[PDB]
Formats: sequence, structure tokens, C-alpha cells
Amino acid sequence: DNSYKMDYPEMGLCIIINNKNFHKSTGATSRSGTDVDAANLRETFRNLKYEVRNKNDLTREEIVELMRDVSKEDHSKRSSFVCVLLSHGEEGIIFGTNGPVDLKKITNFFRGDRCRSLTGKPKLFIIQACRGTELDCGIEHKIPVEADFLYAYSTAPGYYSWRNSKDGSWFIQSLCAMLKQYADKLEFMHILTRVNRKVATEFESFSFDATFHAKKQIPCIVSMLTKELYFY
Amino acid sequence: DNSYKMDYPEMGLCIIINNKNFHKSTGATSRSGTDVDAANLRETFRNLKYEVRNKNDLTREEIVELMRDVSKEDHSKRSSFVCVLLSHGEEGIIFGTNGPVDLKKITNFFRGDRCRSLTGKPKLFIIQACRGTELDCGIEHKIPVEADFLYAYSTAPGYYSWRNSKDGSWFIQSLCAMLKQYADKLEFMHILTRVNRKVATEFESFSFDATFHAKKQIPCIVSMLTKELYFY
Amino acid sequence: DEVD
Amino acid sequence: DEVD
Ligand SMILES: [Cl-]
Repeated sequence: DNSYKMDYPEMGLCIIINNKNFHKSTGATSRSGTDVDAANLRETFRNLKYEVRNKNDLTREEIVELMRDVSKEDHSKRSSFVCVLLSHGEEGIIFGTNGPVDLKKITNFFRGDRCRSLTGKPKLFIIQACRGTELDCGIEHKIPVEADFLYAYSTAPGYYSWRNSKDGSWFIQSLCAMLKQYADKLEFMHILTRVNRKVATEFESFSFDATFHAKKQIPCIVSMLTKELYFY
Repeated sequence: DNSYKMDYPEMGLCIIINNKNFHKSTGATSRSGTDVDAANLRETFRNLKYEVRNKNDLTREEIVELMRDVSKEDHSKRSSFVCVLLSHGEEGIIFGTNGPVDLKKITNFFRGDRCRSLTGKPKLFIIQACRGTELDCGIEHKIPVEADFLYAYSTAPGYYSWRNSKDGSWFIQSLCAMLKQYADKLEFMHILTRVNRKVATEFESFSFDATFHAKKQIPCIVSMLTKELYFY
Repeated sequence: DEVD
Repeated sequence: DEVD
């Protein structure tokens, strides 16, 4: 009982929310490259035997409604749950196309006490979004209702997250590459640790604006998991 | 390669800040049981070959001063750095004996660009402190300056953290036990995952006060590490 | 049991 | 390169 039971009939759902175009009410730029991410993730998690559902350009209301409905599904025959959020963000916040919603409001639907068919099962939230506007200039009988969550953030608290308009975001590029290479070899925390190194070492921003040039990024693994997670 | 280099001449420093007694004007209670924690940590990290420095009842000015001084030491012959904070707290905040200080202020001294002799080396911050007042009722060429930090929080964002007046805190009790049992067998993230399970499954609050009775806790691993960390 |  |  050191690792999660992953031999249920189904690996589980993978919900990908891909927000590219934002209403005028929010400002918010079109997120060029995010479709590359969404496609890469769909294929990556398809290969991991997840039931992938792609959603594009959802309002904050639609996001909350989708998460509510998904949490009310019967997950009894599923090993796990994965949600990927691709959007603008701020600390603690993801953007619907029409404005901010608290990440806490989204993840609460899957609390151990609120979604019983996922109790004791790993619930993974993968978040490509800024968590602020700092730049990294670089150098050189019961269980808790909050247990069994993993939040794989693209960036450290307080910081921007980088997205390339042609290649996709640094984090999702790296996450898919490391999953493809190591999902049949490494435990998930060790996969994510490789992702951290890849993002930290192989990417550096290029900008005509000196303020945004030569900047770096480190992702941020937040684990409330109680067991090891293997995809094989 | 995929692992931090841990065969420098010294494993590194382990700074333990043990705040038990607080100035009357803060209204902060005495933290009975924290000396059990501090002694357990000292012995545990001694056996991992850390140079342990125990400090007791520091004002917020003394904490900042201590961290600044330690960050200014030459760490070239040391493999890593560990800081353990035992105190009252709120989200993002730890208490000196005379009031709060931002955790960000403490950890910034060790940024990749501010403490050069620790650049590329794992910097571990272990935090026994509340992160708010929620209760868990349970169910059933350059690197980022923020890279190579791990924050092992005793509890989830927004939540109280539990300490037993006789046995010490749930988290530190479990952390030391899992280190003692597994530091010769497991990578650090997998040790911390065992700590997560131990806290989530073996502890539950007992109180005469219904509001505080039968409550649960999940610790929170926050990793910006870029490599695997082995204590052997 | 007490909280921090 | 752009920020989110
Ligand atoms: Cl909690």
C-alpha cells in the first residue's frame, strides 16, 4: 500500500480546458501556442490510457459547471482523475474567457468528502497559467478531505509563466516530453522533477524588450498525495 | 546526473528555529510539545550527518538576522542546506516571539543569486506552523533563482496545523520517524509522501471542544527541486 | 492536541 | 516567447 491502485478498469478522465480567446471585458491576450499544448496533452494522455475530454474557450461559469458535473459522475471504475487548465492566471486564480475564478472553487468539487467515487484516488491538477507578474532573472478511520491532490504548477508562486507562440508553453512542452519518455519507468514525482530540470535548464526567454529578455522559469510541484503514483 | 551531488565534504547546515514562548503582547500561546520536536529533529538530522544549530525563542528581528548571517557563510564544501521553523503562523507567515515575518523574506536570502555557494544545491525549508484557520473534518547557462528549493509544509494552504503537547507536532513526529526508517532506502519526495500518509491516517484530534474535535491533517510538499535527493 |  |  505504498502506491496507488492503478489497475481499475479505467485509468480515469483527463479533462483539458484550453482557453485561448478572452472577452473584451477582461482584456487578456490571445494565448498563441495553447492549441499546440492542448493537442500534445491529448495525445500524451491518450497514450497513458486516459479518457481525454478537450474543452475550448470556457467562461468562468462554464468551468465551474463542467467541474461540478464531472465531480458528480460515477468514478468507481476509474483509477484516478486528471484536470489540465490552460489559461491566463494570477496567484490562486485561473481565467475563464470572461474573468477570474478561484482555483479553490474548482478543486473543491473533488474533495474526499464531496466526490466519494474518487476518495483515496489521486486527483491531479496540471496548471499552465501565470501566478503573478514577477520575472525570474536567473543566475550564473478517516482521511483528510484535502488528501490525495497533486497540483503541478507551471511556475513558482508570484511569477509569470512562459508560453511560446509556436512551440507551446515551456511547462507543457516539457511535461509531455517527460511523460512520453518516462511514464513506463519513473514514479510521477520523479517525472515532474525531470520536468522541473528541463524547464529550468533548457528554456530562457528571448525578447526585443530588455525587461522580458533572458528570463527563466521553475515549475512548482505541490503534493498532498499519500501514495506513489505509477502510470504503468 | 538525475541526482543532487551529496558527497561534498559536509552534508550541510541544519538550522532549527524553535519558538515556544511568545511575548505576552502578541497574545500568542505557548507551544507545548515543541521541545520534543526540536530534540527529535536535532537527533534525526545529526544521524543524516547535518551540522545542526538549534535556536530557541527568537524575535522576528533575530530570525531575519540569523538567516542573513547564515546565507552569508561560505557553503562551498556543503552539499545542501536545511532550515526548520517551529512556530505560530498564518498563510505565508511565521511568528517571531514578538510578531510575524514573511516566509518569503527568510527564504529570499538563499536565492540562487543571493547565496552563491548554495547555487545548484538543494535548499530545504521544513515548516511546522498554521497556514490559516480552516479545519479538515475528514471523510469516512543560467538557472532560475527560485530553483532547488523544497518547502515541506506541515499542513495544506489555509489550514490549522496540529501539535500534541506531550508527543510534539503530528508532522515533525512523522517526518523524523520516516527519515529514521527510510533515509537509507528512499528518495526524499517518496519519504515525504510516506509522511503525508502517516499524518493523514494515524492522527486525529481529540478535544473537549466539538469545533476542534476529530479533525484531520494533510501536509503539503512544495518542490522546486530539479533533481532527486538521496541522503546516502 | 492544540493548533499552531 | 509570451507570458500567460
Ligand atoms: Cl487540510
